[PDB]
Amino acid sequence: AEQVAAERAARKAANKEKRAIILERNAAYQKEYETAERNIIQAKRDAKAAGSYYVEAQHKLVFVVRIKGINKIPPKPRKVLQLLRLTRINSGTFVKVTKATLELLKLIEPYVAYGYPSYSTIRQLVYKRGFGKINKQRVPLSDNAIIEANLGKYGILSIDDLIHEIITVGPHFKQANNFLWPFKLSNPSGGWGVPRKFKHFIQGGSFGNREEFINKLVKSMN
Amino acid sequence: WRLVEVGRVVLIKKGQSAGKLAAIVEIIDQKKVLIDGPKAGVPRQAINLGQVVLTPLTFALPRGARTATVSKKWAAAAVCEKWAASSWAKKIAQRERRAALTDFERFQVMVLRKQKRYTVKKALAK
Amino acid sequence: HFKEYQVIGRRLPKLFRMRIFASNEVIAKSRYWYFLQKLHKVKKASGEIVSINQINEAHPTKVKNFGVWVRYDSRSGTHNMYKEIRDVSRVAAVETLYQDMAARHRARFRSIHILKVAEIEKTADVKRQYVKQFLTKDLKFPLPHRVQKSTKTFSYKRPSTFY
Amino acid sequence: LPHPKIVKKHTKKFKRHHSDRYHRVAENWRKQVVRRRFRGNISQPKIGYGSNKKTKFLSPSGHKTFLVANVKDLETLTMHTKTYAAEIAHNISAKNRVVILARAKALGIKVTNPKGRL
Amino acid sequence: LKKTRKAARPQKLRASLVPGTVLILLAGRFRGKRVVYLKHLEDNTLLISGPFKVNGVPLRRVNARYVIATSTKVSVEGVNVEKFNVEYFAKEEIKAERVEDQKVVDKALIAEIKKTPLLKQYLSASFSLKNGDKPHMLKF
Amino acid sequence: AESHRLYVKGKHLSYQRSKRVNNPNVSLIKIEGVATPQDAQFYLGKRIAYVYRASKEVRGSKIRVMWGKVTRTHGNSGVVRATFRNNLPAKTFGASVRIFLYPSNI
RNA sequence: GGAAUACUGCCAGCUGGGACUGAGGACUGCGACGUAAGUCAAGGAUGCUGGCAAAUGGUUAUAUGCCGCCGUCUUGAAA
RNA sequence: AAGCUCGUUCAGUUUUAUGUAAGAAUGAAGCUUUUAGUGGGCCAUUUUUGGGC
RNA sequence: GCCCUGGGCGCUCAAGCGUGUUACCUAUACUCUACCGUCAGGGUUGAUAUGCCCUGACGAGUAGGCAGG
Repeated sequence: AEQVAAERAARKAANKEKRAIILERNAAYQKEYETAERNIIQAKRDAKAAGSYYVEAQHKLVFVVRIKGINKIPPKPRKVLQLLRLTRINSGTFVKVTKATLELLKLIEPYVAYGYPSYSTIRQLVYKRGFGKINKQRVPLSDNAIIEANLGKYGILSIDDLIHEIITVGPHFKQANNFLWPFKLSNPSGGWGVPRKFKHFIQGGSFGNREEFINKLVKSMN
Repeated sequence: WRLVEVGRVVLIKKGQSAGKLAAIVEIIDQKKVLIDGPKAGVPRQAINLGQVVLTPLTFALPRGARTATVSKKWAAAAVCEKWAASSWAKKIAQRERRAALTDFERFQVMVLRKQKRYTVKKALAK
Repeated sequence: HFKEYQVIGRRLPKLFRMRIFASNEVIAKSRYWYFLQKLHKVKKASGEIVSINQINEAHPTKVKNFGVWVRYDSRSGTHNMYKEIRDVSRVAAVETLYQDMAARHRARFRSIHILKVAEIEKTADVKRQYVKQFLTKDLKFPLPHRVQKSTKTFSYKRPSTFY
Repeated sequence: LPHPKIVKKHTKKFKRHHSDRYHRVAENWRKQVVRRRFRGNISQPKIGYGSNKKTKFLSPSGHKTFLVANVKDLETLTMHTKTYAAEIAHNISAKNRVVILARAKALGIKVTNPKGRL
Repeated sequence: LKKTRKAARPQKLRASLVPGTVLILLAGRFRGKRVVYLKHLEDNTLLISGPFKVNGVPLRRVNARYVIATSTKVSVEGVNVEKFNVEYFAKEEIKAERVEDQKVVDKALIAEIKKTPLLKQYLSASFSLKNGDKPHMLKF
Repeated sequence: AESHRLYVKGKHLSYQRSKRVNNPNVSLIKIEGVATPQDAQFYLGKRIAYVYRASKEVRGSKIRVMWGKVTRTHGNSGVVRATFRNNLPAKTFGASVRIFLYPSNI
């Protein structure tokens, strides 16, 4: 029959059109990121030159990783971790920054480490350990069609779209975070560094808010 | 008896500047001193005595001399020529060359050693 | 390896300013917040850190007899202490003071407060003999009983400690 | 050929705990420190030792052993000669063993235990 | 069997192996002998010559991973090695061609070897280790 | 030449282990002259051969040899981990070993 | 006045050394190369070569490196 | 375990209301009915009791 | 700050003490992969079946309960 070639040609044309759409979207996202970083740097330069202090915006995205085992965990932190999908050790997920969540991290802070990720780390995680949740099953993200089918209605049709939504904390942050399976992370390649892991980071420990150092820690744990 | 003093030339034992020559410009304390070596390219920085070995050579240097003054005094003193004539520098160069010898170069060295040994043995007793 | 940072705050004004020495900006912010409670009554949620910037030595190529005023919380209260240290930079001078305190008084980063650091450009101003001895004219002294790290397990020459 | 490495997982056959010390205790495995799987003690058989489906029951020669005691049983393997090998029961007399071996050779079926009582 | 997607990409030789380079064999009857590289064969072996007239090592196929490279090089442009091929070593006692071809090959290389002083005797001497040797430090 | 050696000599210390647990699947081999892991990096992937003599004449000779390989460095003293298709007997603790120069890359 | 350099972070930059893994089983799927045929590192290893009539390996004894009497009992897991 | 039927309803999870209409965040149901067993003390902790316990 | 009165060998510019900086040792912990099983989802017959399969997760445990040999 003539279907064998006709269907192949039609699907190839549709895939080519979708590829061009994704390419233009990715180019726009990259241009937006570059412009935002350049504008931030220019604003800092202007503040420094004008003899006035800078008013950096609050960190709207944080990442939390489980650092302690299940044993002897008090019930409240254990429930917090369970509701945060931080069940097994060395696992983490992105969470929106709010007082409702900051006060939650305050309780699990002794048993978790968190900070402010970056575009490079988020992209690396999504590309390597990025696993999607479909029909309650764990499906690795390897094709743009897989993500598009589950989040097409939300305007997400590629891995780059998912990364852009996650980093920008856009309107569909809830759905993007839920679709992503909790990240399975190995122990750091270079080790935790400090001789005693179970201590506050600000006093030579590990657990606690470390801001940019979380990006370095994740890459070693990736 | 080698003594630490301003203008004393030293050899760095470990670090990116290991194997290069520097001079003590100003002593900081019992264990740390300030050294420089513009000719060798080592940046002006402080170093501990444990990481540096004092050479027997010495030259006059103004206290707290800057990089330009240190370089000018080093060039004027020509301490580099004295260092090369020292047996220590000769041994260092010999070790470097010997480690850099190729297999064919080593075979030629063995042949020359046998040739020299023949004559040396013939020279004995006589 | 410490680092010098300038941290200011105003509880969202007077713009309280002080110098904080820490290995990273995160520790510097925590130390600034802790010192805020001692200086006055302020909380972290009250405002925000207006600006934090690392301060580099103007010229890390000159030996300076740093005069440092340090207050530490000993096992029986806190006492004001003053010391002079000969070094090339403030970052190294404060680290040396911290190490000396930990070696003797066993005071560490947790219970040490840095008040002021200032250079001394005139002789006879340093009242500490251990620094005063190094302020004389170009001197010379030996390094007896020097040793060498013998990588080889065995030695055949009976090494000597001469320098 | 389709005879990949067959990993036995645990070649050593399990033995009943303390059976060596006491004669009356048989070597047949039976459940009860062993129950607590203490360090340095015999391992307990469990679901971890399950053999792969694609290689279960396969002999090292890569063929299943099928017991045969009549001409019809041997002929039944004519379709499955590629996978099933013949095996003569110990109760078969030598008189029928010759016929069974001849039929197996003529139909290409390998005999796992030839030369029996011959 | 599924259509395995594994193309037979041509072998890539390390930059330390160049025609006319002096090779050292670590395995085989000629282990420790010095040999001269000539041509790379389609079978991923290295065509080498002693030469036979100098150290007795004939033309043989060898594996690169068992050969230590050396900086010493000699001219090998005048030797027509195109005649030799993988089929030249098949067997399915010395063959007559094995002598004449070896002599012809060595005739176009003995002069080059003699051009460099002490190179003939250097090749005639088998390489061997000695007490205190540190191959990792040595450049070979 | 009097010396025909073509392999770097060494010694066998003990298998990879803990305070009370030892895994014979990995053997710690010490190479003479090596001092730091950086130097030992060159010996990675080199075949390790152990030679011992037996009264009985085996199929090929009176000599029996085990064919192993190098895996990775170990410790700060330059020790390198060695793995063999058949683990060496524990009686050879402290015995010498042969480390060949192939496969090579220099 | 000028660069340089330490440090931080990025490279959908390059180039190697070493360790384990070969799991699926005629093509259907997403991609790159190409003007087209076709090729590809693209939903899981292929190509070549050498040694072999005891080959590889199994049970067992003995010696080496490390580890280590039973069921019921009070019930605080216990002697 | 045993029927229904709602796919959503729930939480040892976290702040403003004055304990909540929460179109605040995060994670991801209910009534039944009969059916085996279940009557311990203790390590640390909490409330922080007095003169050893 | 430390001393005096108040695991074995040994260690004394420690191989003792406090602290700072790198590397290394390895749990059944963690990360990648091979296999058994349970649990969950799905393809299946104009015949390919209490079967042939694809995908994911999970694997401690006395009494007790259920299932399969």
